[PDB]
Order: sequence, then C-alpha cells, then structure tokens
Amino acid sequence: SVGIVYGDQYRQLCCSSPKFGDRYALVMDLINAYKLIPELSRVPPLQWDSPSRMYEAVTAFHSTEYVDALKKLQMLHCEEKELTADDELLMDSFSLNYDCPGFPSVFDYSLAAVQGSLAAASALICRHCEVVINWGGGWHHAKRSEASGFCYLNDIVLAIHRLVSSTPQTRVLYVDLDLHHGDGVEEAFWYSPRVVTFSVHHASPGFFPGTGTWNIFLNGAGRGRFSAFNLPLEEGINDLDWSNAIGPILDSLNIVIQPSYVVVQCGADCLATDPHRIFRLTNFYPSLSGYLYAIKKILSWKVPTLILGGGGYNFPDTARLWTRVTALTIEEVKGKKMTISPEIPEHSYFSRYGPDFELDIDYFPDSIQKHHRRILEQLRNYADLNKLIYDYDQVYQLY
Ligand SMILES: CN(C)c1ccc(C(=O)NCCCCCCC(=O)NO)cc1
Ligand SMILES: CN(C)c1ccc(C(=O)NCCCCCCC(=O)NO)cc1
Ligand SMILES: [K+]
Ligand SMILES: [K+]
Ligand SMILES: [Zn+2]
Repeated sequence: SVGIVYGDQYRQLCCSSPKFGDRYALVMDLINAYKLIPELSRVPPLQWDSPSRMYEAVTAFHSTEYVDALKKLQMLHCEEKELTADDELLMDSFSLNYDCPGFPSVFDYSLAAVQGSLAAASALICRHCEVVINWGGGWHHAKRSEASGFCYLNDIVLAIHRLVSSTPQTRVLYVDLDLHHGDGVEEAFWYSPRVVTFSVHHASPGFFPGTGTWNIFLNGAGRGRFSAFNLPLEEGINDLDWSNAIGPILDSLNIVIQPSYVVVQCGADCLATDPHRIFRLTNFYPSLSGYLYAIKKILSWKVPTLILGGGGYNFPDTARLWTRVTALTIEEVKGKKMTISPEIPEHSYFSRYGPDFELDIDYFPDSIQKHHRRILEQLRNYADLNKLIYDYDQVYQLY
C-alpha cells in the first residue's frame, strides 16, 4: 500500500512553527478534500517508551549537547523572562538564532518530523507499505550540532540511518529535489558508500547554503569517495529542461547502485510561483511537472521509497503540488486511476485557493552536457571503488 504520515497531535505540532504556519494543514486537507485519504494507509508517528529511548534515537545523528540545547530553548520560550547572556551564547554556539529562532514548541515541532520519518522508515522495513509519504518531514539542512535553514533536527538522516541499519548489503539512494542543496544529508553520509546522495538545486554566489557546486567538485571522502552527487542549475529552468537534466542521472544511479530503498526530498520551492522566484517548475499533469516526471520515474523502479516534503513558501501552491504527487503515487504503486478535478473541491481551506480555485498553479510557461559527462565519470569511479558491475554502454546511452 501507499502510506502517509498524519495524526491529530502530529498536525498540531507540524503547524506550530512561525515559518511554516499552517502549511501542513492545507496540504493534508487538500488531499482529504480530493478523497485520497481512504486510498492511503495512515502511518502513525513514532512515540517512545522513555526520554532515554527518545535521546538514543535522536543522538544516532545529533549530539546530546545539541539536543539538550534545543530542549532548553523550548523551555525558555515557554517562560515570559528573556534569555540570560549565557543562555544567548549557548544558543549561538548551536546556531539557534536569527533564521532558526526559538519558539514555544521548537523542540516538539522538530521532533515531530523525526517521529514521522522514523515511523515511515519502519513501515517500509516491515513491508507494510511499498511507499510512505511524510509531508511534515524533509528537513535537509540540520547538522549534528547545528540548526540551519529553518531545520532543527534532521529527520532525513535519522530515517536513512534506520533504513541502512535494518539488515544484520543495504544501499540507500537519496534524491533531493528542493531548490536548495541538501547539505546536511550529504555531509552526514560523506564517508559512507552505502548511502549515495544526489541533490539537484540552484547554486549561485551568495545563494544559500553555498555548497553543491564547484569549490574543484568534491564528491565524498574516504570509503565514501564519489558517493555524493550534485547538479547545480542556473536560474529560470523550466519543467522540460529540468526533467531532461535529471532524468538520465536518476536512471543511471538506479542501474549502477541497485538501491534497497530510495528516499526523496520533494521541497516545493522550485515552483514558478514560490516567492524565491528562481526555477519555473509547475504541478501540471497533462508540459509535465518536473516533480511529477521525477517521482513517476523513481516509482517505476519498484524499490521501497520514502517521499518527504521540505521547502515551499507558497502554501496553497505547495498543497497543489503535493496533492498531485500523492495522487500520482497511488496511481503508480496500485495501478488504480486517481482522477483529480481541475477545480479545487470545497473544504475548510477553500478560500486560500482564490481567486481562480483551480488545481494547476497560476503560471503560463552546454553547461548541462558538461555536468552529465562529469556525473557519468563519477558514477564509473563510484562503481569501480565499490566493485559494482554494470554495463557502461547501457549507462552512457541514457545520456
Ligand atoms: C546574521 N543574520 C541576521 C543572518 C545571517 C544569515 C542569514 C541567511 O543566510 N538566511 C538564509 C536562509 C535561507 C534558508 C533556505 C531554506 C530552504 O528552503 N531549504 O531548502 C540570515 C540572517
Ligand atoms: C516499491 N514500489 C515503489 C512499487 C511496488 C510495486 C509496484 C507495482 O507493481 N505497480 C503496478 C501498477 C503499475 C502502474 C503503471 C501503469 C500505467 O501507467 N498504465 O498506463 C509499483 C511500485
Ligand atoms: K535539492
Ligand atoms: K555518501
Ligand atoms: Zn529549499
């Protein structure tokens, strides 16, 4: 079945941040308005037997001192008195300031994404679900001891760690479709050949987070050399050109790596209508949405997959895209046609889809060849280092 993470408390916590507000509610309510909920298997977020069990789970990646600081930041934001100078210095030491501030539910909010993504990994491992979606997860920037880019705990790293460690040779392919470089996940697995990371994103001078591009092109280290793939793209790319840029890379990675699991971060900030206004992707499903092209391709591999959210700052448009991704996932996994009306159905949040109330977003739609040659050579180097056997000509021809 296709699983999806949701629950009453989970929705309350996912809607508690100052940056993302009620985005998760709009997404889940639009999926519910389109009558998709009965086609999906609810995956409950993971809850623990004790504070010690929760710390053991989160500290599989994060440091205890960072988790302690994040918990303290929540406690302090639950009192009226301002922080002491010492507490401000402590929070600054973990980058819990500026664009990653505290708020009354910061720890419960961050931990909820981890609870959802670990449960989603568990549902794949026990084979209850072929695919699991978590629109409350996908926080790719958080590091071992540092908050970054509105990400406090890295639910993706923790979910991948659960997938990789599920066997007593498991390989995971991580694909990051967000407008931003998936730096936190790439860094977490920089030295591991068992987790291959691939991020497609915009990169340009001063654009966050500044990595995933020429620096030379770094691609992992130690036994993880050649295991971190990146495709930086110039501003203004449309659905067709982004699809042609990533299509052969995705197919080649699947052929060579033969992953046991795929984890996809589907941040919606590439949409033409996102306030970043950098890429020109759509949610159109007749050009065809780059996101839908990539998801349909990944699902065609028939490998257990986790689909996560991420960025997306135009809330109704992110809900429009993720509702289409959810319906496509049902169609591809089950072979059950999911007919979605081009008109938004009446529901609680209907007014947020005005003035047109349509499902399609309101939009009228050599560098890459060099990247393809570079990525092909890196994949050959990865395969050689890891003693994997593949047909070079079968892979060369995809490009
Ligand atoms: C000292 N000070 C006041 C600041 C310093 C740095 C920033 C910043 O880089 N902001 C950029 C953060 C953007 C994160 C992008 C998140 C995303 O969608 N990832 O996928 C801001 C303020
Ligand atoms: C683990 N994972 C991601 C999957 C597992 C099983 C299937 C499958 O067999 N699906 C059967 C139906 C295929 C739908 C496509 C048919 C079509 O497009 N007809 O026009 C798919 C994915
Ligand atoms: K990305
Ligand atoms: K790696
Ligand atoms: Zn982003």
